Amino acid sequence: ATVAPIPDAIAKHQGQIKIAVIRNLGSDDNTTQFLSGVLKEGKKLGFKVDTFLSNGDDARFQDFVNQAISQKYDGIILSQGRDPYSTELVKRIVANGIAVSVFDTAIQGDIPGLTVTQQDDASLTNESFGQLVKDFNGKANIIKLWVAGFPPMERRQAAYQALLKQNPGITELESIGAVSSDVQGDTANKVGAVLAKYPKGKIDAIWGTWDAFTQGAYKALQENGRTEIKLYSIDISNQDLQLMREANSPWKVSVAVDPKLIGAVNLRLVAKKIAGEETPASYEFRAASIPQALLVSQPGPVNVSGLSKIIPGWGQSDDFNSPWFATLAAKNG
Ligand SMILES: C[Se]C[C@H]1O[C@H](O)[C@H](O)[C@@H]1O
Repeated sequence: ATVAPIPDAIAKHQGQIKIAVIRNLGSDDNTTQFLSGVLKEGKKLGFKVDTFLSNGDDARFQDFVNQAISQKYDGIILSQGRDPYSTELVKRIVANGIAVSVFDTAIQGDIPGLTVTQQDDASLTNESFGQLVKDFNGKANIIKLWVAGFPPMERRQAAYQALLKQNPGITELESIGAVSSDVQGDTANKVGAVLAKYPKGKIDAIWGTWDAFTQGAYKALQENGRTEIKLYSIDISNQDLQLMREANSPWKVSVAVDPKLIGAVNLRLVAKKIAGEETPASYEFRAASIPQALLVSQPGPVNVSGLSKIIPGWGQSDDFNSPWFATLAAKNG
């Protein structure tokens, strides 16, 4: 019936609240969706959101963060910050009075005022790689698509190694993957050469730990006539949904969180911090397992936004949705 008042620290601010988002990747589909979610949520709240991508170059990541600190942004969001530098970088953000939330970032210890956010990487693995195990009855020659050194990657690899220990008839032939400006093409080329080393019958499945990798493997399977190999992925994007619907498509499952929600929630967290509202030390997003047959059953293409119509509760959460967000949205549009 009545309107929740805008918190004073937002109401009294000189000009727009300004947020910097620095993500340690290039323009892959996951990234593209994450940035879209931060931007949309910030726009809802009347915030200026400035976004920066390092292309995976940790030096450029650091320079971007350091410049945002010097510019005195009201808040900062980091994504995919690595060791060794991310902890001291975040400590410097906090020391400068800048509100901060991080996603998939390496943080040692407890930094007061920080929220650290992540997906349930063990569950992403158990559901995706575990489907592979179930489908092959514990016996398969696989390729893994994976890159070292990122927090989600190291947690997925630990969960994966536990499943290999449980199922000794799963043989990892090779692991492939790098971050570059063309992950799809690079992966596709690399998978093409692995396909040449292990002809038809010698590979059963591929586990892709990031859908940028799986997209490239998919292209390689199609172009090389190797669609007898089945694909199991983490992440989702509009492209992946189309690929699961193509003729002869080997893309069996994606286990995923909507990256737009991840972006939005990190914004919500920074908004609460600027407002002076309690926020937790940690927060974990929950994923859904998306089977190919679901998508094949639809009457035409489905985008990620559309998944809510066929996956109850997809991409939605009330977590950190303060009642004054509605007020701000009205005060802006
Ligand atoms: C090279 Se890090 C790529 C991963 O970051 C996020 O956790 C997404 O799930 C994507 O798989």
